[PDB]
Amino acid sequence: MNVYFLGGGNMAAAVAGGLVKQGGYRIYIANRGAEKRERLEKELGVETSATLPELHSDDVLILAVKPQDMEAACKNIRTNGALVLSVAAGLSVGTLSRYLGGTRRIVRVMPNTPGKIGLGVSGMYAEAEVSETDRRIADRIMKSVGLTVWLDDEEKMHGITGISGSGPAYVFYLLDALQNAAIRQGFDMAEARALSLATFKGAVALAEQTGEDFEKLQKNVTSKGGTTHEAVEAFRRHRVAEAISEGVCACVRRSQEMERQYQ
Amino acid sequence: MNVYFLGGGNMAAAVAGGLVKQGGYRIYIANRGAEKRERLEKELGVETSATLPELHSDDVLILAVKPQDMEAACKNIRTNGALVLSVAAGLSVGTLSRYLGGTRRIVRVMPNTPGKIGLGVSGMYAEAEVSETDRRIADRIMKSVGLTVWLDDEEKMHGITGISGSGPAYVFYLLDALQNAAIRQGFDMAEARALSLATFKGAVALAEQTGEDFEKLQKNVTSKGGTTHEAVEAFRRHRVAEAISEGVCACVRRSQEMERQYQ
Ligand SMILES: NC(=O)c1ccc[n+]([C@@H]2O[C@H](COP(=O)([O-])OP(=O)(O)OC[C@H]3O[C@@H](n4cnc5c(N)ncnc54)[C@H](OP(=O)(O)O)[C@@H]3O)[C@@H](O)[C@H]2O)c1
Ligand SMILES: NC(=O)c1ccc[n+]([C@@H]2O[C@H](COP(=O)([O-])OP(=O)(O)OC[C@H]3O[C@@H](n4cnc5c(N)ncnc54)[C@H](OP(=O)(O)O)[C@@H]3O)[C@@H](O)[C@H]2O)c1
Repeated sequence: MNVYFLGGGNMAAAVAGGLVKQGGYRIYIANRGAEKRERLEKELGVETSATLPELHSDDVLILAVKPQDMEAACKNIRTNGALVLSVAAGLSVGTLSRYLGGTRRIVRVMPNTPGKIGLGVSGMYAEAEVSETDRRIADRIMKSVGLTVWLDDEEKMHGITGISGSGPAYVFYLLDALQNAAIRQGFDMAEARALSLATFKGAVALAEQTGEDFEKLQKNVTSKGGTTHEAVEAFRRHRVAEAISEGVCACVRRSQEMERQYQ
Repeated sequence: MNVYFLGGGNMAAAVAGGLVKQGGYRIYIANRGAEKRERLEKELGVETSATLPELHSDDVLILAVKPQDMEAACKNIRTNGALVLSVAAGLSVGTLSRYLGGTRRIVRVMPNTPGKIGLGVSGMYAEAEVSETDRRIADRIMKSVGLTVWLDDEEKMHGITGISGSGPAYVFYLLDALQNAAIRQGFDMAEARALSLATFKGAVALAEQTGEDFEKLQKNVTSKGGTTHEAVEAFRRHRVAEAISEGVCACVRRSQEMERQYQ
């Protein structure tokens, strides 16, 4: 089964690479610039081209261009009833339908950048008119790069952005936060980075393996009048977790704003 | 080579389990309570006992009882010049020396709880009088459970506590913070937990694999006027990273306080 990508950038290359490891797809990437077709061909060994070939109802098309270039990109594309996925932000299924001239055979994806390493999380959404078999085809495609999470309401696609879409940046911010607290305690940049990385990696593996509630895990290791308690009381006083929720709201507000730009 | 543990609790059981996987040590755990000797013997298959046997200069002794019970535990122990490690908090090498009646053959360890799963970080400290070969013996012991970091100054053992010692609790707190922001966005408890876990696990793997600066990684994925930028501007306004450094200071202050209790 053919999987065409419209757009040869990072997300396209993550999912294409994903599909190559999975096996049994024919990958093909339309991308206007030669430079980056050169890379894909050398690294993944996928076919590429400046334009798409004729599509058929038995193909998949993955739309992977930046949102603002999407209407132009889709302008003269004839899907011929192919299954369409899109990974572009802020472009609703109805907007996508318009762009492509009426087809409803569309699944939306909100992936994130650890998918580049097979650790992604992809929010997924399809209207009711989209068959279960098409959902399953889309779902196995996005599972080549990580976790899928299907949503009932297209609106929750903003929640995904707020949590898993932009969340890796929050984690980088918090890694850096801990690295910097380590430098303040007298560690050189090398130790402070290693400390912070290993701290996060090991706490996260513990949470994963136990499946215990995050809060239950925090409390299990915060005896009253002890060192951990002093730190987490400071976190609480400065409303750290709350500010995290505020940041998420500001992110989801802005995703909502941005989406009104094209519908 | 024999490795005796004084204390059969969680840290003792983590490092013993570590040593079993490594291979080639004879593990033996003194622990007064039967109940928990029963576990260790069934799970790890290590010898245990209520008391220690006669020790020799060719043994290792790992001191692993709670700090306040340590002076009593060591009261009638004769190390006979055995290499001693201690994983107890807030008990300096000099204090340990007193406790054991003058020996200087001591390496201090500040481990953390992901060592339970081979993902630990252990701060390490020895006085100058402690030979390189003894440091290396201690260092291979603590490497059975994760990363080691050797320090020049015993004082930095408080910095380790502040960063890697208590840090897993901070990560649980921040996992929960993100989980809660997800619930506020309309996800059920199951999705919110999975979202948050996978977000942290995948960002951390990305940071690890790239080795790129945490801040450089955050900025790489925070285009101006975009969704991520709104969130991280909120984080900055509420001084999240700073409060993290404050929490670390409060933790390290308290570790310092607690250590004055026994010297
Ligand atoms: N980071 C995330 O959370 C994540 C999640 C969800 C969605 N996304 C989405 O991923 C998409 C791209 O992101 P990216 O980081 O991968 O950006 P990118 O590297 O710039 O990829 C976009 C590519 O589209 C190509 N393109 C534009 N018009 C074309 C045309 N009509 N024919 C063939 N190719 C064309 C461009 O290639 P040329 O150089 O030849 O012009 C460009 O390289 C966006 O829609 C974004 O919303 C990212
Ligand atoms: N979480 C961390 O960051 C980490 C890091 C560094 C250090 N530590 C240290 O780890 C040590 C123990 O922590 P834990 O969580 O493992 O506590 P724990 O489960 O209570 O282990 C302590 C054990 O010592 C035993 N014990 C006391 N007196 C004894 C005696 N003299 N003879 C034989 N056994 C005796 C007790 O066994 P009984 O039931 O028989 O009395 C008890 O189970 C502490 O010193 C702490 O400072 C933890």
